[PDB]
Amino acid sequence: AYSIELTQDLRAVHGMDADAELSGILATEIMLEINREVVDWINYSAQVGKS
Amino acid sequence: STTTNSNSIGRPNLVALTRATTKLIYSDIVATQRTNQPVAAFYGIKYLNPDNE
Repeated sequence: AYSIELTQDLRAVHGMDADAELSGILATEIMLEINREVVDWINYSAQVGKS
Repeated sequence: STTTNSNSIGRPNLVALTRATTKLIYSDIVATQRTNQPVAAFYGIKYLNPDNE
């Protein structure tokens, strides 16, 4: 939910693509979380060692 | 006697359309230079005296 007045600002001042930056942080966030999930089902589901 | 009372008119001829809009003067009245960034800084540069006027 990025503003339509943002992209024009951010295309002009920073040259960055606005949209393609959010699609950058959403696509990365889900694949970071889905990846933080399985590592957290390994450490959740792992027996206690040295016992 | 068939007259124009019998005949029935199908459609009007469209003739002329009119949209009312002012002669618009923002082009002549004001000095315009496009801005490439959301904030626009006009310098103005003053040639002073030693008395600053």
